[PDB]
Amino acid sequence: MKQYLELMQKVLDEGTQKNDATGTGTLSIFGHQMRFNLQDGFPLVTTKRCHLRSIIHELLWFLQGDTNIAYLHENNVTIWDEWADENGDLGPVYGKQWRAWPTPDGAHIDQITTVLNQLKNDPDSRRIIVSAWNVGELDKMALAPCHAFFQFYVADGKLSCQLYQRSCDVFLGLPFNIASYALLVHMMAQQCDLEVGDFVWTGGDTHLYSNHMDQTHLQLSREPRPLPKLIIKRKPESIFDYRFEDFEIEGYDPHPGIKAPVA
Amino acid sequence: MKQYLELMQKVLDEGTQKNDATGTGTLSIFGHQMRFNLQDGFPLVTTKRCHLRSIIHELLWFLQGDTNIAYLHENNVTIWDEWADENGDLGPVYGKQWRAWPTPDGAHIDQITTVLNQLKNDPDSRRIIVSAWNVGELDKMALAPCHAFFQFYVADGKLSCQLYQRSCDVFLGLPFNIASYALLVHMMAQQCDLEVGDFVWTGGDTHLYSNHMDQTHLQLSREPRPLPKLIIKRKPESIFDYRFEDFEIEGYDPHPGIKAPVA
Ligand SMILES: CN(C)c1cccc2c(S(=O)(=O)N[C@@H](Cc3ccc(OS(=O)(=O)c4cccc5c(N(C)C)cccc45)cc3)C(=O)O)cccc12
Ligand SMILES: CN(C)c1cccc2c(S(=O)(=O)N[C@@H](Cc3ccc(OS(=O)(=O)c4cccc5c(N(C)C)cccc45)cc3)C(=O)O)cccc12
Ligand SMILES: O=c1ccn([C@H]2C[C@H](O)[C@@H](COP(=O)(O)O)O2)c(=O)[nH]1
Ligand SMILES: O=c1ccn([C@H]2C[C@H](O)[C@@H](COP(=O)(O)O)O2)c(=O)[nH]1
Repeated sequence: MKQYLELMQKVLDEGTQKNDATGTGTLSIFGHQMRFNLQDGFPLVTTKRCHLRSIIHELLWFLQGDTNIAYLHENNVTIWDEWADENGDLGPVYGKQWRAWPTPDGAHIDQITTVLNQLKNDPDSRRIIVSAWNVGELDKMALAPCHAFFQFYVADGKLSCQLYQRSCDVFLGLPFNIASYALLVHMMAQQCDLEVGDFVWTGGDTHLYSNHMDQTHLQLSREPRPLPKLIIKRKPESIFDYRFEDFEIEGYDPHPGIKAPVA
Repeated sequence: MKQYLELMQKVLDEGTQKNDATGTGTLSIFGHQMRFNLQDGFPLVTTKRCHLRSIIHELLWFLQGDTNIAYLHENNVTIWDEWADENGDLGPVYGKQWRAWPTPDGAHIDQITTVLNQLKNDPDSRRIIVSAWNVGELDKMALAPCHAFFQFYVADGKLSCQLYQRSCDVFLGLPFNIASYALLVHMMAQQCDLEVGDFVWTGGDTHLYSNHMDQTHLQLSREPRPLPKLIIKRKPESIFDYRFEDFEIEGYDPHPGIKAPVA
């Protein structure tokens, strides 16, 4: 996509070189923002084929609020395999914070439901927020949340959402991160009978790993194509009752997938 | 400032109208970002006279971690007056979260010290973050945190910082908000022996109140002047030992102050 390729070019032209944790080395910039009008089409990178199978299951898994990978293994989604323990546990990562942020008074806070109610009852609120950055539980998580916090906004019947991503692997992670949240906006919008607004992506340490440079150049030499369109097959009784099969993207005609090694 | 006026112009040109609670209307956009290279000068708007007296005291107050306004009263700082209770308490706002975020256990996390240590001993970390958005204690705070989250970054020996502000009164609040965080970056940088980098401001619901239109047109008609320079008279022994008198600003030659009613 236009903004995605501009970001890659910028990291290339203005990034600072580092040698890092493990010594991979990256080119990085700090602070960036992109905007996706969801009505223009689903923001799935066309300059390299990307599949959402794993992303969808993962998102449904986040919404259930469970952090054990049992569900993911049932559907052959290995995204979190590398960090789960022998019991398949991950600690209080995303889903747990999203659905049951522990309130020391004994109970927990369901941020997804709070936000649902705010969007329906008080859509002008300037604090319709979901945070996964639970400082007091970071030490118990298998990984520190990268997509740390998101906020919703409503104007003229359109639902917008801004995500703050503290760290971003532009080549490997970013295409999936955009699709995940674009998907969530659509689901939220549907559950509130609102149209879809903008997905605003904001990043902190935004980088390209050195061993992704050939792949990056290859991708930069390709032309973005029309964006696919997202189709939701039914309106579940709630944001918590969607199923993998409810989603389908049409009109997706990407350039060939590009394989690359993870960091 | 150039960046500041562009945002004000943008909200005026592209912002959506909203007449809601009580009637106080606003023109707002969602999602914005701007960057201030602190080496270019201290980012205090020049198109209207702004004072840092209250901001400096408030920052020092945040850093002490005390949320009782006694210190603010002793210094004739009225910022929180309207919100403190009979005993002058505000609940677990900013200061409390920064210095002692309550852990589920029977513990407290000092985010400021954590960040100091990361910057000194692991500057390339991609999770050098301070968050005031403690979901579990939100209902106990006098006001929901506006400048909710900030992240640091280091490149070529320069300290950068990005703030996520969920809600922003562009005319009245933003000038002080930029100055506060710019100041913290200078203090943090001094304490960690680094030069100053960029202060990146990222906003969520960014608005201009309807009753600030005359002031806005007036300020938009003024040309920005050279940025002033912050002077820190001595290097304290720690980020928690700064004093009001340590700070000075030179070369500040602003346009006349513009008075305006607060919502
Ligand atoms: C976005 N996330 C969280 C995902 C993570 C892992 C696999 C994913 C797959 S997949 O199972 O199909 N695998 C990919 C290759 C891949 C590898 C890592 C990666 O994740 S990342 O870019 O965010 C990424 C890059 C570098 C380091 C990562 C790290 N650290 C701590 C080692 C932890 C978590 C993610 C990391 C993204 C994609 C493939 O098409 O073959 C599909 C969709 C998303 C995936
Ligand atoms: C949070 N910060 C930015 C501040 C808040 C209050 C007073 C401040 C002063 S001062 O003591 O010198 N007073 C100003 C007038 C004023 C009033 C509110 C305001 O705050 S704001 O633009 O962020 C602002 C605008 C609109 C609503 C606010 C709201 N609510 C819940 C009604 C709660 C908190 C802030 C609000 C900013 C300026 C003056 O010179 O007279 C100096 C510096 C910072 C102050
Ligand atoms: O959904 C994700 C999860 C992780 N990251 C990448 C960013 C970093 O390159 C790496 C995480 O490493 P740290 O920032 O935690 O060091 O994974 C993403 O881009 N997207
Ligand atoms: O330091 C601050 C504190 C508040 N606000 C403004 C944003 C809103 O106009 C108002 C807070 O209102 P809510 O977003 O909470 O409704 O004060 C700022 O701009 N800066």
